[PDB]
Amino acid sequence: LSDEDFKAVFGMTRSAFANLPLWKQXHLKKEKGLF
Amino acid sequence: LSDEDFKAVFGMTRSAFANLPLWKQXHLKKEKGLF
Amino acid sequence: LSDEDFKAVFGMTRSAFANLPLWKQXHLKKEKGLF
Amino acid sequence: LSDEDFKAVFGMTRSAFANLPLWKQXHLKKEKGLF
Repeated sequence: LSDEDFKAVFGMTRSAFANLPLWKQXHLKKEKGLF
Repeated sequence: LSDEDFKAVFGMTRSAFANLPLWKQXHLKKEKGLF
Repeated sequence: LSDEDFKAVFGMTRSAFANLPLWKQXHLKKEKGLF
Repeated sequence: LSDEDFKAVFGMTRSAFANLPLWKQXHLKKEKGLF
């Protein structure tokens, strides 16, 4: 994803996302239809 | 937890829980604050 | 349900709902026909 | 890691992990700081 699209999809910075638990980073990608 | 307490806490049998993705079985355990 | 529609149906966010005891989260879903 | 801790963290069983290439099993450990 572009920076703009990552923001649009997840609503947080890449750094914040990378700090979430691994289960949640699973959940969010599934919730947003990315894999 | 005993099987009966597991049902009371998670709202499903262990066999059903086992058929959830491992990231979801992460989510639910964390939502209940348990193991 | 979307977070938007969840709040419209249950009168609270998923975060708040997740804090209710399971028997009550039973009650509410059964009362709305969404079990 | 115990098998239980492994599958909770990696989101897959040790058996599932073993299916992946050796360089990928490198990536998946190092991504979590677990090598």
